[PDB]
Amino acid sequence: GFIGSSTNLIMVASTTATLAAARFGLAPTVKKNTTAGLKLVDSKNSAGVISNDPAGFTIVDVLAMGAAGHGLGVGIVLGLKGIGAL
Amino acid sequence: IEFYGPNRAKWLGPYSENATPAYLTGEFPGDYGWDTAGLSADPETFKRYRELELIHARWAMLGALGCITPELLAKSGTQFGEAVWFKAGAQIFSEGGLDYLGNPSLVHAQNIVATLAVQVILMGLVEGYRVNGGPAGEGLDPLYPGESFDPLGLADDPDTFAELKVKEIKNGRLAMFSMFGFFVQAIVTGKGPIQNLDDHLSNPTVNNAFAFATKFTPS
Amino acid sequence: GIEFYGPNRAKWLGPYSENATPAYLTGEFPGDYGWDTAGLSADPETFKRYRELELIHARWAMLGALGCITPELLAKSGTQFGEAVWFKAGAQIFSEGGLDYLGNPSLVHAQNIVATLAVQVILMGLVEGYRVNGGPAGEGLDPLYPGESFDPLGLADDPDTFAELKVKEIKNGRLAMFSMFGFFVQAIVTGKGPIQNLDDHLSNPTVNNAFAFATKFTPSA
Amino acid sequence: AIEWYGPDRPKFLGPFSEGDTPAYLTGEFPGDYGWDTAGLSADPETFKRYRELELIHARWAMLGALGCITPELLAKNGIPFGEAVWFKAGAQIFAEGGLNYLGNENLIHAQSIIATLAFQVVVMGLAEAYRANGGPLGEGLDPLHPGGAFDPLGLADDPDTFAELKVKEIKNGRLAMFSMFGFFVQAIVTGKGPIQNLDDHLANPTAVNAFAYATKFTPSA
Amino acid sequence: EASNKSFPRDWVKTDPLVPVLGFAGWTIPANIGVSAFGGQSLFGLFTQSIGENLAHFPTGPALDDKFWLYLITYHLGLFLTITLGQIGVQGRKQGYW
Ligand code: CHL
Ligand code: CHL
Ligand code: CHL
Ligand code: CLA
Ligand SMILES: CC1=C[C@H](O)CC(C)(C)[C@H]1/C=C/C(C)=C/C=C/C(C)=C/C=C/C=C(C)/C=C/C=C(C)/C=C/C1=C(C)C[C@H](O)CC1(C)C
Ligand SMILES: CC1=C[C@H](O)CC(C)(C)[C@H]1/C=C/C(C)=C/C=C/C(C)=C/C=C/C=C(C)/C=C/C=C(C)/C=C/C1=C(C)C[C@H](O)CC1(C)C
Ligand SMILES: CC1=C[C@H](O)CC(C)(C)[C@H]1/C=C/C(C)=C/C=C/C(C)=C/C=C/C=C(C)/C=C/C=C(C)/C=C/C1=C(C)C[C@H](O)CC1(C)C
Ligand SMILES: CC1=C(/C=C/C(C)=C/C=C/C(C)=C/C=C/C=C(C)/C=C/C=C(C)/C=C/C2=C(C)CCCC2(C)C)C(C)(C)CCC1
Repeated sequence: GFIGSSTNLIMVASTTATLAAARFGLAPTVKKNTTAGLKLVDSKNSAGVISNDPAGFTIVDVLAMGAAGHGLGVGIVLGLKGIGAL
Repeated sequence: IEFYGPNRAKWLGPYSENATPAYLTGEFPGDYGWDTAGLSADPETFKRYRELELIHARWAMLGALGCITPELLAKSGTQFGEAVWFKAGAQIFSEGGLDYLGNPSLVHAQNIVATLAVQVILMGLVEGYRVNGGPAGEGLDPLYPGESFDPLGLADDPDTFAELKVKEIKNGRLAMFSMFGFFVQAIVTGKGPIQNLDDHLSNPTVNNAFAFATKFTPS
Repeated sequence: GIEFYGPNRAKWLGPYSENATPAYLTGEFPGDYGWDTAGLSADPETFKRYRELELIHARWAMLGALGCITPELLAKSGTQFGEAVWFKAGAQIFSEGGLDYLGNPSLVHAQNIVATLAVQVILMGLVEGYRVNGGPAGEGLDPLYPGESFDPLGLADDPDTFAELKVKEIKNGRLAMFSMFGFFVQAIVTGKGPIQNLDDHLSNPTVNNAFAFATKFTPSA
Repeated sequence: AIEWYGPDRPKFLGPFSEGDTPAYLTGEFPGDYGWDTAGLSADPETFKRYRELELIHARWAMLGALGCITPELLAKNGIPFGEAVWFKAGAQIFAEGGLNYLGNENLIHAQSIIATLAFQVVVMGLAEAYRANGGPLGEGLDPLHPGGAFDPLGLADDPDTFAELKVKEIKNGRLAMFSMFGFFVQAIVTGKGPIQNLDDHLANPTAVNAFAYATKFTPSA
Repeated sequence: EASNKSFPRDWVKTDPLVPVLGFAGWTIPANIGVSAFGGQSLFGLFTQSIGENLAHFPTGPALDDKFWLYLITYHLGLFLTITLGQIGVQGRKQGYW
């Protein structure tokens, strides 16, 4: 089956990886941008958007990190397919 | 017996008092009064030779136990690629990798170059920390740091710490002597330490060292 | 930038070396990275004799590395020598037809190694007794950097860059000493020239490194 | 030139030895020629232990340089005892009848190397430890020249010729160490006896010298 | 520019670590075998091209040599690496971030 294959594992791993990287202060999020030197500094947030998450994780945060992790997983699976590893 | 001060363990027995140099008073571990060749008269050179001797002793203890351990374990049931220590390095280029305990899923290393590179990086960091200082201790004794080595708290009570120091350096000098013996028993025989021990304990009359006393003769 | 004298300078362990340097290596001499971990030069006169030994070793190793590289490069470029490889270049005196210098028979054409060695002993004893004492090329001079007959190009003037040239001389000399030790051990374990070993390592670097010759001097036989 | 002491003395570079001879080599010891170019003996304690080590090396080398020449010197007369070279002389222990001293069978004729080895270990440890510390013939004296029962013939008196014979002893001893190193490497490279090398050199010097064996240790690989 | 009244002589802030680290950061990755090269590397094929073109030393390389490709790509990446290395070194040393 697909659910449980290498592609699905890699994709969920990449998506949850970016999500847990943004949630636990290891990746740039809505509330924390970066400078030229990649140091996490806060943001204006340009609207203000609420969230019940203790850290402040938002629906925008999950959309952004889902898109990034989906790009990462797509690229990884099609690369491993490209070098014959998959 | 006290291993410090004026009357201590001396290398020529109960009659060596002429053979003691003036600079070997005995305020350091393992002082037997043996500098009859006189290379360690300068106190700073005495410091450098002491740290040289202690780290040679510790590395030769590790090397003696590593010379004897896989050869003894070769007869205890497990079989490696090579069991003797002087061919224990050449098991990289054998087909099928360097298995650690013989098991093919333990290490299985085929590349000696990246192995030496990773060793060079980690060993350069360890020895730079050992001489200068680093994250497991910044400024301490150059030979006996504490607080991260001996974490079990046996370095306290400085009289038994002094006894532990002289015991460490005596076991280390014995292991240095045996490492030199391992080197020459490698070059004149080609068989390992416990292999030569079985060769001696089989018949000691002819299979002593003088069985190989004519090997390096010239032509 | 990075300097090579004074209390802070370029050291042997690099950044992890501020505790590592000994007390007697204060850094007034060229090539003072603070590497005396065995304490051989703690006495200052032993240190002075070792500096003279290091610098004369350095200059002779620079000449030797250039002379080990030069006929092999000229052979791989154009020139048929007698034996361009350096550890077999001695026995060309026994090539039954002379030692041609640049491969041409019009050159020095040496056939007697005893006379060659004998005039070398005479000239070398003269020049080294001049080096330690004095002679026609300077009597009262520095025993390591004489000058005014070994600086006809005047590069020891402006002494702030003469200190830099002293450090450059000792650094190329230590690199040449390391390279001469590499030449010796490579000659012993490979049997080919250093440029032949370089062409071998450039062809297939994965097996023309040193570890293919690791089983050569085995203790079994 | 008739002195081996003082500030002006015979030196190792001859007239080239004024810029040499540093301050701690003053000529106060037998055999001072100003040769400390390496600078190994700046500390007088280090210098004292090096002098003791050099002189016991001198005594053992004068013993050795004659004990290696006398088996071939009695093989010159035609006395056959197993083998006459010194570097293959130990294997006569493992012969069919054992090592004989002069070849006549009623002599020493011992067979077991281990028993005479144990005897050598015990009596030489006792004798050398009496040499370092003291025993039944003098307890605390010179570690260099004890005398007493070591001079039964009375050459230790009149201290100027004692110093002269000290210089004679260290000169013959240094010549013996040089000869013994030459013996070692003539055994290594040529593989024949040194007196046999002398016969081969006197038979044909121009082609049979060290340069004949110059291509032996060439690493082929 | 109230400052800069003499055109300082150290207009380029030279750290000798920069060229070394750029050569290292481009060339060591330039010696990684990729199957597009047939298991060989860019820099390895470059040294091979220079070896073949050094054989006929006086005459220059041809137009269909494939030496020029390796040269130009290797130097593109190399100059970019060295340039960005100097930039980064003097941006970390100076401000700019
Ligand atoms: C009172 C008698 C007594 C004597 C004479 C010695 C003397 C010695 N102790 Mg000892 N001790 C003695 C009692 C005691 N010791 C010690 C504690 C120690 C220690 C901790 C150490 C010694 C060591 C030594 C050795 C140092 C000398 C040396 O380096 O060998 C030089 C002389 C030789 C090597 C001659 C032997 C060679 C052999 C006879 C000839 C064979 C030649 C071969 C064919 C080789 C030739 C090669 C060819 C091919 C070119 C020596 C065996 C040291 C040691 O072990 O060094 C090795 C050492 O570390 N002793 C204690 C405890 C307090 C003693 C108590 O009584
Ligand atoms: C002192 C420096 C010096 C060095 C490093 C060499 C090097 C060599 N010569 Mg050479 N020579 C040197 C001086 C002289 N040679 C000669 C004339 C010859 C002849 C005729 C021949 C040689 C040969 C050899 C080679 C011996 C083969 C061998 O055993 O390889 C194994 C060993 C090595 C590769 C390294 C050896 C170096 C050593 C272990 C470490 C360095 C220590 C120093 C040599 C000692 C210091 C010397 C002091 C006294 C100044 C060896 C590479 C032979 C040869 O090449 O034929 C095939 C040969 O036939 N030489 C003359 C008279 C003109 C010299 C006078 O200065
Ligand atoms: C200490 C001085 C001493 C020296 C220089 C030698 C030398 C030698 N013995 Mg030996 N022995 C010595 C003491 C003793 N031996 C023996 C008993 C035997 C036996 C039974 C045999 C030998 C043999 C040999 C020769 C080995 C052949 C070889 O490998 O050539 C290569 C070596 C050389 C050509 C000499 C090179 C010199 C060396 C590298 C430098 C010298 C410094 C030494 C390393 C220091 C000496 C050791 C110290 C610690 C005592 C070798 C020349 C064998 C033999 O002759 O048959 C071939 C042999 O069968 N020896 C006893 C017990 C009584 C000794 C005790 O004093
Ligand atoms: C191992 C033996 C030995 C030892 C310990 C000494 C020790 C000493 N000598 Mg003596 N000497 C020796 C052998 C030795 N010498 C020999 C064989 C010769 C004849 C060539 C001389 C000739 C000589 C003269 C003319 C003078 C001295 C002097 C000195 C003193 C200061 C020099 C110094 O630091 O040497 C330290 C030496 C060593 C630590 C020995 C190291 C041995 C190495 C391994 C030799 C390496 C060289 C090479 C590989 C082998 C020889 C090559 C070639 C020459 C054949 C010192 C007491 C001077 C002095 O003060 O008078 C008392 C002096 O004027 N010596
Ligand atoms: C004291 C004195 C005094 C007087 O005065 C003078 C004199 C005499 C000089 C002096 C003496 C000295 C001496 C004796 C020295 C010696 C030393 C040594 C032996 C060392 C070793 C040392 C040794 C050592 C370190 C060792 C080490 C080892 C090691 C790491 C390891 C190894 C190994 C192993 C196992 C594993 C594999 O399988 C292989 C190998 C890799 C192989
Ligand atoms: C620092 C320190 C510190 C601590 O404390 C301690 C220690 C560790 C001990 C120290 C270290 C040291 C070291 C490193 C040493 C090394 C050295 C060397 C390598 C040298 C060489 C050196 C080297 C050299 C001179 C060389 C030279 C050479 C030559 C001339 C050559 C010649 C030649 C040629 C051309 C070629 C031909 O065909 C032949 C011949 C003849 C062959
Ligand atoms: C002065 C100086 C100065 C500067 O500054 C620095 C320097 C350069 C370092 C220095 C130099 C030094 C030197 C030259 C050294 C050398 C030494 C030697 C050679 C010794 C031997 C030494 C040697 C010796 C004792 C030897 C001995 C011998 C012997 C016992 C032998 C025995 C024998 C015999 C009879 C015979 C039989 O069948 C066997 C045998 C058993 C074989
Ligand atoms: C409730 C909660 C939770 C959980 C949650 C979750 C589980 C979430 C998830 C989330 C997620 C899981 C998300 C995802 C997302 C995704 C996305 C957002 C996607 C996107 C996509 C895209 C954007 C695409 C793109 C593209 C394409 C189309 C093609 C190719 C190219 C590219 C790749 C670009 C917790 C922890 C339990 C607890 C508390 C709270």
